[PDB]
Amino acid sequence: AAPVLSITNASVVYPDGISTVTALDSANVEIFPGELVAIVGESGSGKSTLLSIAGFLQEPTSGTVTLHGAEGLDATSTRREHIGFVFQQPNLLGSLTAREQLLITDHLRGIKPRKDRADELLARVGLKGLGGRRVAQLSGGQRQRVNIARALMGNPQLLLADEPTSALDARLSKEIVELLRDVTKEFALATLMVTHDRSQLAYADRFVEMADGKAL
Amino acid sequence: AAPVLSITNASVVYPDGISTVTALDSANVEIFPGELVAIVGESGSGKSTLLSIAGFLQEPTSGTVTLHGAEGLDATSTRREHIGFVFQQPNLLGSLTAREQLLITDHLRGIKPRKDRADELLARVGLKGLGGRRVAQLSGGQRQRVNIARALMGNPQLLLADEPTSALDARLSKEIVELLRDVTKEFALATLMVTHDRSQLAYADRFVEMADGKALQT
Amino acid sequence: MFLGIRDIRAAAGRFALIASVVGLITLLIVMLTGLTQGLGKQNTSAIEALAPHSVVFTTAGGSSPEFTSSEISEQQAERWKDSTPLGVSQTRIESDQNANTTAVMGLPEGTPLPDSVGGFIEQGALLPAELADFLHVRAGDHITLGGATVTVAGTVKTENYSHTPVVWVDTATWQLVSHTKAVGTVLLLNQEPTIQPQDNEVVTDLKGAFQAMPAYKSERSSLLSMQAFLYIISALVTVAFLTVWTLQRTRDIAVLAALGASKRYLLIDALGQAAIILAAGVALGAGIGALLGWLIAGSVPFSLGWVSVLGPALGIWLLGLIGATIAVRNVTKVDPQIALG
Amino acid sequence: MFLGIRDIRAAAGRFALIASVVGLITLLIVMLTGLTQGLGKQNTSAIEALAPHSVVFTTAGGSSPEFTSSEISEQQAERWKDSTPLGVSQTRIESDQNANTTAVMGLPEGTPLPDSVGGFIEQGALLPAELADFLHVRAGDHITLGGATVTVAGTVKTENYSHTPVVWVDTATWQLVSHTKAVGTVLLLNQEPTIQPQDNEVVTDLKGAFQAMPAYKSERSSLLSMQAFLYIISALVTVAFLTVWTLQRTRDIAVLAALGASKRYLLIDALGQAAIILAAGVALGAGIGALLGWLIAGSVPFSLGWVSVLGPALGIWLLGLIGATIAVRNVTKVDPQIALGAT
Ligand code: HEM
Repeated sequence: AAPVLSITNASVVYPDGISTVTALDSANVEIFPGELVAIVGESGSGKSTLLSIAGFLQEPTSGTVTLHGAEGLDATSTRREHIGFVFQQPNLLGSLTAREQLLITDHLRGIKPRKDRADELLARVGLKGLGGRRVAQLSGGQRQRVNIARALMGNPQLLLADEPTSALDARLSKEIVELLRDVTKEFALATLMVTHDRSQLAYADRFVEMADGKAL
Repeated sequence: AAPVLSITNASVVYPDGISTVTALDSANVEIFPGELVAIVGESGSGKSTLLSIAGFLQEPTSGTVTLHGAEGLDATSTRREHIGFVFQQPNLLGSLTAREQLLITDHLRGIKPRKDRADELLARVGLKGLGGRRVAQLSGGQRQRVNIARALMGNPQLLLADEPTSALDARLSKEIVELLRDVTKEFALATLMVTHDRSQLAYADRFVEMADGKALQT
Repeated sequence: MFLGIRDIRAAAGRFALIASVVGLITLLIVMLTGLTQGLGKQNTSAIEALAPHSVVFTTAGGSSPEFTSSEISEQQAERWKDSTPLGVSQTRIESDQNANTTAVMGLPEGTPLPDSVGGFIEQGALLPAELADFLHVRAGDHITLGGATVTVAGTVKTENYSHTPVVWVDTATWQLVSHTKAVGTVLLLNQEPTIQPQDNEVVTDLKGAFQAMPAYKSERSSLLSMQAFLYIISALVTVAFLTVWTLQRTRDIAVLAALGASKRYLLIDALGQAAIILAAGVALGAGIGALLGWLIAGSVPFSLGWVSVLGPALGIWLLGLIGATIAVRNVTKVDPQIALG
Repeated sequence: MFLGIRDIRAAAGRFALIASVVGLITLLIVMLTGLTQGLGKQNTSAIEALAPHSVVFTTAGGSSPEFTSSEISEQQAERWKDSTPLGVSQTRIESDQNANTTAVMGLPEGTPLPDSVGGFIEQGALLPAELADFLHVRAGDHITLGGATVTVAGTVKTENYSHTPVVWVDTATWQLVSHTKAVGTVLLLNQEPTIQPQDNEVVTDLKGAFQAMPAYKSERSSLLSMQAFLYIISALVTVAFLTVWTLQRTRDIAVLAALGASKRYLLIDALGQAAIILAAGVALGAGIGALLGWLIAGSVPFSLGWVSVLGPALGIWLLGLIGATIAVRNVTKVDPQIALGAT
C-alpha cells in the first residue's frame, strides 16, 4: 500500500563529446514492495540510464526521483541504506572471499561484520558452505550468485539488477532470474531488472519498453 | 566460390573456476568475400566466443579455424595483416588523435604511417576534417566511426564487428550498420558481425542464430 | 580500512618491493643521522662538556674567529674578570713504546674538570685512558708532548677536539707544549658578560664557538643538507608511488562508492593501507639502521640513541602520511558509475 | 614506440613527479661522487704530486703503519739506498699579522720538487701563495712556524695534506718545527725495492700508503658506501614505480596487442618511454648537480670534471634500463582478449 521508488518525469542529458545527448527523456516509473518490474529495449534505448537514476548514481537533469523511507538523505547515503545493486559484472573484489564480499558492505555501513548472516544468505543463493571460496574458485554463475547475496546483505527495499545474465547461458540465466524473482517475493523487495532477453519477461511482474530514452 | 574464413567444428572450453565450460561447441561457419554474416542470439549464447575464435584471439580447444591467404602464420601475425577489429567498445587510445588512431596501426606494421590513406578513410567514414579531434571531443557514434576507419587502415580481408551499435540510439545505429554494409561491399571485405539487435539482420546477406554455444542450421 | 588491509595480505609482493625502497631510504637517513651526531660529538664533546656561557676569541683583520689562530695574552685575561683562559692545540705525543698526534687543552691548575672528564687540573698532563693503554704508558712515566718532556699526571676519560682526544694539562704546561706566551687560546665565561669587548675581542655563544672550529660547520652543514634532501626524496617517492597506486584501485573504489561507501570511508581506507606500508618500511629501515650502526660504531664515529634513530623514523613516516593524503585525494572524486560499465 | 612517446606528451604531469624523484637522486649522487673525489685529493694531493713508487713506513708493536707515528732514523735511512726522506708534520704557523695551522712537509735540501709542485727544496719554508696572502707576509718576512721563526724562501703551488696546505721545507728545518732528531717520517722510493725490510719495517704501494692517513680510509669508504646505497635506491625506485605503471597500460597494451602489435613492439614501446623519462630525469638532475657544485666548489672542496658527473649519470641511466626491462617483462604477457570485453 506504499511505493518504494517513484521516478516522476525524470530526464538525463549527458555531454556527448562536444555536443549533448538526451539519454533519458521524461521517465515515469513507480515500484511497490514485492514487485519485479523488467525494463526491456534494444541496446542504447536508455535502460542503463534509467537504472542509474533509480540507484541515485546520478541525479536527473530534470524531474525528481523519490525513494520513500530515505527522504532527507544524500545520494550516497540512500544507496548504502536502501538499495542493493546486482551489477552487470559481478563486481567481486579480487582479494576478498565469497563470504567477505558480503561482510564488507556491513563494514562500510559501520556494523560488526555478521559471519552467520553471510553464510545463511550464501546458502539462500545456493552457495551454502562456499563462504571460504576465493574469486578464482567461483564460476560465472557462482560470482553472480554472490553478487545477488551482497545486494541482500544490507536488507534494502530496492533491488536493481543490470542485465545480470549477460555472460550466462540459458540454463544459468534462468536460475539467476528465478533466484531474483524468488528473493523479490520472499523479502518483499521492489526490484528493477534491465534485460534485453525477452525470454526472461515471464518471471517479471511487469515490464517497461524503452526507445531513444523514452519509456512506453 | 572461395571462402575467406572457415570455422569448421570449432569448440572452446574455458576453465570456469573449479570446473570447465564449453563456450563454443562444434561451430561450423564460412564467410566469403563481400558477405556480411550476422551472428544473432541472446547474451551468453556463444556469439563473442565464436568472434574471438574467428579473430585469432584464442585457439579452439578442439576443431580448426582457417583464414585463407594467411596459412603458415602465427596467431598474432595473422591479425596484423589480414584482420580488422571493430571492438564492441571503440577502444581508442587516449593519448592519440583521431588520425593517429589509424596511423599507429601502420607504425605497428612497420610502415611509415600514411596520412593520406588515414584521411581518405576518415572521410569515407564521414569524419572529413575531424582528424584533429581528441577522444574527449568525440561522441559515441564518432568514436565508433574512427574504430571502423582504424580497421580499414590495414586493408584487411576479414572485418569483425562486436555489437558496434550497443551504445547508440536507433538513428545512429542504423547509420553504423549501413556504413558496415557499405564498406564491406565497397572494399569486397568478408565481415562477420555479432549483434543482439534483431532489427539489423536486414543489412546482412545471411545470419546465423546461436544458443548455448551451438549454431543452429537447417 | 577493511579492503585496504586485505589487499596487502593477498598482494604482499608488490608492497614488499615498494616497502623495501622506503626502508632503504629510512635506513640511509637513520644511519646518516647517527654519523652526523657522531662526527659532531667527535669535534665538540670537549668544549660542550665544559659548558661555557660565552667564549672570547682573538682575531686578525676583523675576520671570523678561528680556534687555529686565536691566542689570549695575560693582560687580555686580566681584563675579563671571573673568566678562565683555555688553551687548545694539537701536537704530536710520543711515548717510549708508541706515538700519535692528539689535542692538548690547558687550563689553570686546580680548575675542576667536567664530570664528563672528572678529576681536576693537575701539574703535568692527564692522559685519556685509551691513549695511555695505546702508548703502554702508566701514571708517572715521561712522555714527549709537542717537543717537550712532560710527566703523565694520571689517566682520565676521553673527550674529543677536531677528531682527536683531549690531553688535559696545566696552563703552564700547555704554554711549553704549544710554544706560546699567551695564557690560552680562548676565554671561557660561565656567567653572562657584563663588560663590553675590545676591538680585537669577540664574544660568542657555545654554538658559535663550534663554528670557530675549522671542520665543524663546513662538514656538519653538508651532512645536514644531505639529510634534508633524503627526507624530501622519501616524501616524493611515497607520493609518486601512491598516486599511481591509488589510480589502480579506481575500479574497486568505485564499487564501494556505488554500494554506498562514504568519501570519508574511502579516504580512510586508502590512507590506512599506505600508513601500514610506510610503517613496515620505516620500521625495517630504522631497525636495520640501528643494528648496522651499533655494529659499525667501533670502526666509524657513530652516535646512537633513541632520538637519533626514532626521531628521523617518525619524521619520515609523518612525511609519508602527508605525502599519502596528497596522493589519495582523488579517491573521493571517483564516480560510482564506473562500476556499471 | 609510437604510443609510448605520445603518452608522455599528453600526460606530462605524472611523469614530471617521478622524473623529479629520479633527478633528485641523481643530483644527490652527482655531488656525493664529486665530493668523495675532491676530499680524496684534499688528503692525497701533496703525496700524489711526489709520485713515489713504494713507501717505507715505521711501526710499533707490529701495528698498522700510521703517518702520525712513523719516524726514520738517520742510519735506518742509509740502509735503504736510492731513497729520499720525506718529513710530514702539521703545526701552527704565525705571522706578524695573522696565524693558523698548516701541514709542513720536509725533504732533503736541493731536491727538485715534482713538476706538479715545481721549484726546488730550498733552505727555509716555501709557502703556498694563498696562505701568504692571508697572513700578509711577503718574501723575506719572519713567521713563527711551530714555535720557530723562519724566513719565507719563496712561493709555490698549492697541494693539500689532511685538509691543510703543504709548506715545503728542507729536512733540517722540518726537524726544528717538529721537535725530532729523526730525518723524516717516511721514505719515498722511486725505484724497485731491492732491500729486505726488518720485522718493524713495512713497504707499501701508493694506494696502501693512503691507508696510513687517519681520515682517508675511514671517510672515503663511508662516502663510497653511501653512493652504493644511492645507486641501489635509484634502481629500486624505478623498478618499484615502473611495475605499477606498466600495469596501468594493460588496457592500451591489450588493444595494440589485439590489433596485431608484436611482442617486440610493445616491449620496445615500453622501454622507449622509460628510457626517455630516465634520460630526462638524469639529465635535469645531473645538470642542476654540476651547476650547484661548480657554484659551491669555492667554499667546499668539490672536484668537478666530465667523468665525475657523466660517469655516475650514465651508470644510473643504465641501471634504470636494467630495472625497467625487469618491470616491463609482463607487457608481452598480456592477452589481447582483454580488449574484446570490459575491464
Ligand atoms: C669516518 C668518517 C669521517 C671522518 C673520520 C672525517 C674526518 C674529517 C677530518 C679529520 C676533517 C678535517 C678536520 C681536521 O683535520 O681537524 C674533515 C673535514 C670535512 N669533512 Fe669529514 N670525515 C668523515 C666523513 C665525512 C662525510 C660523510 C662528509 C660529507 C658527507 C664529510 C665532509 C667534510 C667536509 C666538508 C669537511 C671540511 C673540508 C674543509 O673545508 O677542509 N666528512 N673530516
